[PDB]
Amino acid sequence: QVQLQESGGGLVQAGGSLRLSCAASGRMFSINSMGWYRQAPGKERELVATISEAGTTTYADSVRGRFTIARDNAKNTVYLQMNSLNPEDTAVYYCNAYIQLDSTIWFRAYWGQGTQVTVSS
Amino acid sequence: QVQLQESGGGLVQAGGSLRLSCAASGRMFSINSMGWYRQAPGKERELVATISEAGTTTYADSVRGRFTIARDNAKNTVYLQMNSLNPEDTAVYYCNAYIQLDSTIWFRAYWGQGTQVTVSS
Amino acid sequence: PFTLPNLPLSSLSNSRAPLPISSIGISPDNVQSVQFQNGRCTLDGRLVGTTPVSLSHVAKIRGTSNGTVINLTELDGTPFHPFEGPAPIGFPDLGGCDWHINMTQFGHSSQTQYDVDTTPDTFVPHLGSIQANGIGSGNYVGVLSWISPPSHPSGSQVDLWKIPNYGSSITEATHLAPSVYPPGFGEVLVFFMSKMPGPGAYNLPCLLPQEYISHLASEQAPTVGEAALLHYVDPDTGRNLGEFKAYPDGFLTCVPNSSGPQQLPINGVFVFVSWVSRFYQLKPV
Amino acid sequence: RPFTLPNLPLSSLSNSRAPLPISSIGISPDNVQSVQFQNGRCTLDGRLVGTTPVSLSHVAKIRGTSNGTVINLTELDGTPFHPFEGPAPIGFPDLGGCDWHINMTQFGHSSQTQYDVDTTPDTFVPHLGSIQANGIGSGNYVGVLSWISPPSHPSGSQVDLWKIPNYGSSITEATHLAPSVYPPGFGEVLVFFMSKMPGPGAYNLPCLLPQEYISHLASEQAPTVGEAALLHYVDPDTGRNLGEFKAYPDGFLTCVPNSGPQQLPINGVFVFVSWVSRFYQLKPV
Repeated sequence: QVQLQESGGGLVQAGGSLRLSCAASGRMFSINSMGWYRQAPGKERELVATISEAGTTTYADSVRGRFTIARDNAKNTVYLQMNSLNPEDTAVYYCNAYIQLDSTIWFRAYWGQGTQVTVSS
Repeated sequence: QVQLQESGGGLVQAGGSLRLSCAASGRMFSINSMGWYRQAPGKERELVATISEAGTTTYADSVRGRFTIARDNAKNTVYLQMNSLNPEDTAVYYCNAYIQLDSTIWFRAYWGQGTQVTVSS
Repeated sequence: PFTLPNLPLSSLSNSRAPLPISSIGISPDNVQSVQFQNGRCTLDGRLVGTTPVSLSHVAKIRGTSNGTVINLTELDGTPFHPFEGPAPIGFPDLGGCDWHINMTQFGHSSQTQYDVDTTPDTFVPHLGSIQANGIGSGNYVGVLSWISPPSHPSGSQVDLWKIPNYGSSITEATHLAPSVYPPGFGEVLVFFMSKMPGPGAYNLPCLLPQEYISHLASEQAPTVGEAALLHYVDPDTGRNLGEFKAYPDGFLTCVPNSSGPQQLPINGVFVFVSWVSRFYQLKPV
Repeated sequence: RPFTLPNLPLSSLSNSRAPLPISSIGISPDNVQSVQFQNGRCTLDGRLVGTTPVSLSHVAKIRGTSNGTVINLTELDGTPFHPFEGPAPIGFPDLGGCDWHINMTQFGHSSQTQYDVDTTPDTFVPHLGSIQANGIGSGNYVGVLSWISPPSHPSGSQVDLWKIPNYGSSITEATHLAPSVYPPGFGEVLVFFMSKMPGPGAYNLPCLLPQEYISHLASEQAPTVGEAALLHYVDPDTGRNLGEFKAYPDGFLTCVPNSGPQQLPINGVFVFVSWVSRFYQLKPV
């Protein structure tokens, strides 16, 4: 089965930094873009950063400059470095990947269990 | 062939009267509503009066009281009696009928050749 | 040898619109003959009217609009030749209602609802032209999506037992497929019904399921008789649920017994028994 | 019961993955080996596979109840859908590598609504009977595929109709798909029946069997007394054999290209010649 395992996250003071990682495992045929999403209680899930198989990146306007997304294509692992954090960055972060199960089937979006990020003030 | 032939019309001084008739001929199965429409220069074709097979009447607000629509079902002829004509009544008048060609077929709208009515000034 | 498809009616389609068959019915008392132009095929596989072989052509239109008129062609884009038929193959034949056709394009995005009144003088499908009624210029393909009460005559109820007037002052001018009449002696026409979307309990009748038509056109069986005696068989048990007659022109009849053909189950199969005379008297269902 | 194929020209038949007429014969690109279409799957003895329906009036359709957020699907006749007996309800669209635009109508209500379907999100779980409403208001609907567009995800990907969608699982076997079809090799390649699909592009929808072939096979139920059926693609006007073909029991056609099958005319008829071994070597087309 397809599995996404996240590491990192936690508590940090305002202005500090945190790093997130998420590894993709399981039987699959192809993997496209991987990325990070976040959702605070009472709000909807929003995009944080995306990285393609080639390395083309997309960032949310609220995190441009502060966040940095990286990817190890050989290990199917996506990395997120968050700098200059504010208390409004407090949410549950989810890694995401579009994976092709077989040559005959189209892609599907898969999600990780979610990592809590708490920024104090 | 189904044909609608109009008679009447012509020139008349303002305040005078004219009568229009419309005869329906040809092989047909049924005739629903019959009516009169007109088109003045610079305008679109507009409803004047309609009469059903039962005898229910509809009149345009602009002719209520002055015009009268009648029908002799036995002759498939609809009549329009125009009284108290004014210069706004100057138009080309058209007879209209929804006719069933056969028992199995739905209605179709048929028109007469058009009769000119001119009110002097 | 003559055969009918060994398939339950509940799994087949209507021949006047791409809709599944949901019931067997008979016409109301006030409906004698019918002149459907779609769903017409002889027992030896000759298509009549505007009937196509496949359901992918049923209740569809194709043409080029210029903002005011839609000039029709055949569904494959070849020109429609008038006086060879009442309309291009597959053209809708639903009278007594307003048409709402979903139009799409090859090479372009989006879909557009095309609202068709079949009574105005603009509606002349037999000459290859129908009013655009707001559809912008371009080439389109459309399929009937839903129906509504006819706009004219105002207040008239939906009547799907009729075909529209294809644009003529003389019936013979449109070269329609001939009407179908009940043979008499208690025999009534059998219709295959489908539920049609729209603001009402619309039931679309047809004379033959579309799968019957492609089967007959494929088999081309010599009509070695004047009428085909059929059995409506429950496929699970095999019990005969009623005697039916299929006439060479391509329609089914029966003799109803309140309890009749409309109360018959829809998961049955019509089976050819033997060739009989046109006057063979059926046992009531 | 002797095996037969419909005596109808291909140009008069329909696609089995959408209600579209067949416009060409083709082969897959070099980079396309196997295909796993869930619609248009029937064995030579008339056993339907995947989500394939008997009639085209069920092809590429959906039915369910929306609550504003999800559409709970049923079977097209309104009966409940039971998960884990197949990847989706019978007739559900199987077009991967694109975004779906489905025309939704209702029984008893007016108007039609375009339903925009992304087949990649976690909400898209047709094998469990639930797909995202994506703005469709609460109510009961019946929908049919109207046109397609490039898939939203992966962003920028080109339309690829050689694929089926993921029916909502992390494990391939969990959705109980119809098994993949592979080219047999040794010069034999799979034969596909193509149709033009509306949308902003030159979309060609391939399928393994015309829908009329499927209803014919399901009706005939002819015993597959061989490992392969040798066919001739015959010009009905001339009677001339235009090429040798093999039909395998699982329900697909192959041939040996010479340039090849894509240059063959579409007005021909496939005729069964005899039962042959799976190792019968065909003459190049």
